[PDB]
Amino acid sequence: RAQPASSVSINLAARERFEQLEASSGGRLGVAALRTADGSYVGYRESERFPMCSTFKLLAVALILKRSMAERGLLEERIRYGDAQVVAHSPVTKRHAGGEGMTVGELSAAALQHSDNTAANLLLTSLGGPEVLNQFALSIGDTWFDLVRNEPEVNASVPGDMRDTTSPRAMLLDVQKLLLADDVLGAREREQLKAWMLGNTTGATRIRAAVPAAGWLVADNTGSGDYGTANDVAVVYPPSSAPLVVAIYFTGVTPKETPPQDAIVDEAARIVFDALR
Repeated sequence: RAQPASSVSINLAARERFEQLEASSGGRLGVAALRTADGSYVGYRESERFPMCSTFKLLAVALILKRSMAERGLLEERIRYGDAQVVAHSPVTKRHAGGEGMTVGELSAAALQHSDNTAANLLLTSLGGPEVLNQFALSIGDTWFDLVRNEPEVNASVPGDMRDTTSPRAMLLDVQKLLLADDVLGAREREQLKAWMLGNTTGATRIRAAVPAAGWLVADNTGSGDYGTANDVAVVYPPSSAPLVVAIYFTGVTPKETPPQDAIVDEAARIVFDALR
């Protein structure tokens, strides 16, 4: 797509800042960000593969929402599961194992608002597994998304492992297509997906931490993993402005036990907001 002349210059200036941040970081940084009003854009390693961690759950919930347009009551279907299926970082689903279960819509909310790993797994199984989700990615024009495992193994983020990866640009394009265009999801479904992502509670140290002033909203999707891995993909709603789309992936710090480098994602988002101001 086209961009204003200013965007070409600003992207070069942003790239120098991203290079310096990455050089300090111990790892590898990937960014794609778009100002939808005019097409201004910044990219850094935008077509490299990064571990998705649980950011795959955006496509999983989107596919279920697409199917719910024809399958009435899909979101009300109840799924039951045992304690043995409750994996790490499952703050909602751990309360409803056994006879009670959760509906598909409740699982979608838990996955998108609390990064509930078991919820993501249950939705992935419900839709038909990783290969079916990859086919959905391809159907929306995403040739990079490549899910192989489920949680917690997807979060392993081993440096050099290309399984369970996507690119920042591919995810940016997916966020735009699923939330800001009408070719995949209907208007009510886009609104529900947006409402779930606006209510995410796991993003306070990432893109949300970088917003420059009060009055901004962020509809995001985080992922976290081993080797310092911290990701955040979002639509950002600035005051009196058309939306921005921001996809940040960061990974690859040894040792394995390095915690997600949220502060790097925060700073990358600050560079983005400066470039797109």
